[PDB]
Amino acid sequence: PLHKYPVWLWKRLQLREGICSRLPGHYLRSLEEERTPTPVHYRPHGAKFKINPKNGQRERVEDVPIPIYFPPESQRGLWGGEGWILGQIYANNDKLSKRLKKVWKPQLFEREFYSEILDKKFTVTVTMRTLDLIDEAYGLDFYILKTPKEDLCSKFGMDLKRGMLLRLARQDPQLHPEDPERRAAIYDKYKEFAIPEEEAEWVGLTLEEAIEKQRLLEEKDPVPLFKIYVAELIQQLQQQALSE
Amino acid sequence: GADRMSKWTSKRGPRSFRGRKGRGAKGIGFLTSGWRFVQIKEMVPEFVVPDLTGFKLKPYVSYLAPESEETPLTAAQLFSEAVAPAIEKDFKDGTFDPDNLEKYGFEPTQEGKLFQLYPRNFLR
Amino acid sequence: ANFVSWKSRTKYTITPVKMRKSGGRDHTGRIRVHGIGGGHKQRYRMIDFLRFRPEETKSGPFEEKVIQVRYDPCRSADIALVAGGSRKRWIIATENMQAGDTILNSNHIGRMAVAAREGDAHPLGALPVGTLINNVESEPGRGAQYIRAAGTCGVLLRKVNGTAIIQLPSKRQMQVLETCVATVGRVSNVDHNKRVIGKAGRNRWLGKRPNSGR
Amino acid sequence: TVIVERWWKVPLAGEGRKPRLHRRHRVYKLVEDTKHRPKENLELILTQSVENVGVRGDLVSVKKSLGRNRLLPQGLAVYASPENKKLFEEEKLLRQE
Amino acid sequence: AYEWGVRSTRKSEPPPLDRVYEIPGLEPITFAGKMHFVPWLARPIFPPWDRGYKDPRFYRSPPLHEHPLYKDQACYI
RNA sequence: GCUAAACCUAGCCCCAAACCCACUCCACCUUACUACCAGACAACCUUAGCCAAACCAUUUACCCAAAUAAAGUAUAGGCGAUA
RNA sequence: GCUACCUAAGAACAGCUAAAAGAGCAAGAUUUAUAGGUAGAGGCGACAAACCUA
RNA sequence: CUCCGCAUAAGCCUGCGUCAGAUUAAAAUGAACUGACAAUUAACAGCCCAAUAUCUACAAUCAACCAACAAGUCAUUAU
RNA sequence: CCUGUUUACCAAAAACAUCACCUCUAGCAUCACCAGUAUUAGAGGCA
RNA sequence: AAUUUAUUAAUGCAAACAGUACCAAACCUGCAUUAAA
RNA sequence: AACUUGACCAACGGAACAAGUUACCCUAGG
Ligand SMILES: [K+]
Ligand SMILES: [Mg+2]
Repeated sequence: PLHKYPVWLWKRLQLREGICSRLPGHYLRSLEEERTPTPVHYRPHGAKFKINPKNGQRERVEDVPIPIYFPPESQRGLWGGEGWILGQIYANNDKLSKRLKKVWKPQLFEREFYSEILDKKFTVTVTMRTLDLIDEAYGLDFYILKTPKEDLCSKFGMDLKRGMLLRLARQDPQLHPEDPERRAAIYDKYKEFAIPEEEAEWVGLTLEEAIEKQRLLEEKDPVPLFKIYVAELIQQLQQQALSE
Repeated sequence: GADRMSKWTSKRGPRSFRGRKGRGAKGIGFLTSGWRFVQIKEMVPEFVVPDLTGFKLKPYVSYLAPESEETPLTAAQLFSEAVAPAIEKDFKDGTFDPDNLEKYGFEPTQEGKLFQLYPRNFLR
Repeated sequence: ANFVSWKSRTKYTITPVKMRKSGGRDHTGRIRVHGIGGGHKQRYRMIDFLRFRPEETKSGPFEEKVIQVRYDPCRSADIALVAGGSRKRWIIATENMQAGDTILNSNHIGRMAVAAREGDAHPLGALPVGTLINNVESEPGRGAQYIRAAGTCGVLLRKVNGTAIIQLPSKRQMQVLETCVATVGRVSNVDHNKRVIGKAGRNRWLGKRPNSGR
Repeated sequence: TVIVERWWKVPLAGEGRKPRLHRRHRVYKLVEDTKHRPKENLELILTQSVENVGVRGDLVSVKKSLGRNRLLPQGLAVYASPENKKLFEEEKLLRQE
Repeated sequence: AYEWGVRSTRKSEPPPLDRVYEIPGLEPITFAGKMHFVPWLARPIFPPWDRGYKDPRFYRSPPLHEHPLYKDQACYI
């Protein structure tokens, strides 16, 4: 027999049932979105169309991203979108030559980064691309806030975004407790990224983390039926007294 | 060659296996040094048997009995028969107030009770 | 059950410690070194190689008395039970170490070369130039790792600018700081090499099984 | 950053569709490695006297390694942001005034 | 000085804590609510547990110095 | 004359349509189906070879969202097979 | 759970020459029970290129 | 006739006890097959132990004498 | 050039192992070698 | 035997890194070069 | 650039490019 829905749609159907459906609409959208990450390991085509040299005809051209493998270690650090490239190469760049397995790994470094919003120093593993990206963003706090989830490619980076975003949303006085004037200055510089605290809480959470967070919120002790029946009897008595 | 299908029991296996596995009897104590067994009186179930002298109910019921409709008890029915009368009287007298639910037998928590309904801590 | 090293004791003691043979296998259970297997059961005696180790409260040079010198199954050299203060420990025995002898362990470098006494432990810098030494350490306080086998002895060729040059039993120069303690004299069992195994069976007693390359 | 390209062409997938990639489409050739490129200077606005450019508020093109390791963490310099440029510009104007 | 007790036999060092703990103002979502371990949630930090009563068969004695009869001067018995 | 022979149901197949499952009590990750003691092990990483080339050495297939048509066309390819 | 090797902790071995203990006739490079380890691009092998439940 | 036997361990799991049978062994009493009924009772054995520190150089061999080498199954105290 | 396993067995033979012998590599510790340190350890040959 | 060096070690270059004119730690990643299996 | 040129591809209708050995042998039919 056949299934009612294609097997590839079963995942989306899960989000329409049970605890996943009750998750915030804004959070669910983040999961549904499939934005294309910035090209890192390949050179994108400049235009939609190109002139074929062999036959001199205008033909459509499409950008096909290279599959990038992200090891678990990368999630702790910030690799700026870089990852392992698992593919194959031709020996001596000759098609006739044997096909050889090849892996291209990035160059990782240990660096210290200071977050103005979080007022903390972090030791994280980064590539040269991450350092360049931070420079173009004029600071870590800008790089973390500006970069989308698909570009960051880091669980730690998305965790930092929730940290920074929540402080901006909550207007936390914990930042620079002794200097309120300094605290206001930092908050003013990042006012653009400030989003409501409600939405900021679900930023960067995984589906498992979101489900657990929603389970705790929903989790409540059952109400004794003694309290429920008492409210009903009292209401019935009051209405009976009113009619009398 | 070993029999997979048969039920695994303490009769099977070597001396170590046969000693460790039991037949489902509940433990009534612990083992001390020298494999001495200490029996805890409280762990031993105490049978609470009533006095049946002068008791009119017998194992069977006479066939000359009016058949009645089956009405399983519910939480609402118990409330209407055990808790509603007291609240109804107090409401007319105005003494009733929500803060005093315990007066009618409400238990805010089960902690500190000998027989706790949830989690059940007493045997049938 | 997977391989667990027997070398788990954390507190020093002179009581022989039960050992577990490896059979030439590493933690993976696969043979790494061939020809190792079986043999007589052996107990390990924790040998103290930091000769100059004063007691917890006490400090500075101290003396020890050689209670006993006995055979050791875990090494070619003989060992000596030495008692100083309220502490006993196992050390490597010199060629002429004997029961009842008193030995000195000092970490003081004299203005000149102190008289060389067999079984004593002074800093290399203090030891006279051209003296047979054993149980030498590469770094101050590291503990003796060299010239520990039976009958082996290195010579202190020269002391230059706070360092000492010693000849290892393989006739190779070694340079260490002058504050590195060492033991004067040859190691015990100088006649170890002379002994003939004689019988193939004896090799099995020593825990060495047949090893066929091809 | 290693940049690669495919040996074999990938047929067009069409609008709103993703290419079907066969085993041959995993073969790559190394187009370029970003590390093997002449380094570029990092533009910074100094906030303190430095042996090279004591002049506070002066745009400098220091080496990326030097600026990242020392000037930026220690607070000697700040990024040449459009906002930062305006702030220091006023001081250069006010000082003349 | 040779130390006794090889590393392989010593208790394995604690795993590296989740980085969400480093971030100020963030509460790491852990599996403590589930009452069991899951690999996709952060490990909870549990407060030291005390039985709260006396159980002879599971008794733990206080630190040696806290003992009432502890003395600074040693006695040789 | 024996041995036997004979039977028509049990169900099953292919579609269509609809997105399925499961807490009496008790037991069950330890030697599963074992009432009752200080845990800590934690998951993520190109499918491969090969149908064929009458050998084999690059080379062919198994998924990504509309039947049909454009079209076995453009195009790729020891420019061979084939795709 | 066969077999090869190994680990842990066990067990067995009459008499006869009998110094020497040794497959001498009839206590060892012996035999053996239990549990564990090494796995096929491998393991193990006093190496037959053998054995690793045909 | 004895080649064993009895017991324990391991393994096995009701597999020659009673009753009945039209089933079964060469054998229409036997029965190890079928149906029903019964049975092996703990003292043997298994199943053990509060914490922290600390203690544990001297083989076994009738263990004494004479000996060795392959260097050895056997132990605490304090609170 | 000692004895030990192996197919065979009265067995012989060869093979392998191995005492001795020989060359080869290695100056060191917290999972094998080894809780060892060149009189050591490993890898070979040995008529 | 041709094919290959993906693999492992070795070296070089670049990469990363610092200091008093001129030079610097191995690891790590990328690209070469002989070897090994 | 073009016009053109080039393999003793001699196993010469030419695979772009590859040897020994198996008396331990494995598979195939005759
Ligand atoms: K049985
Ligand atoms: Mg008993």
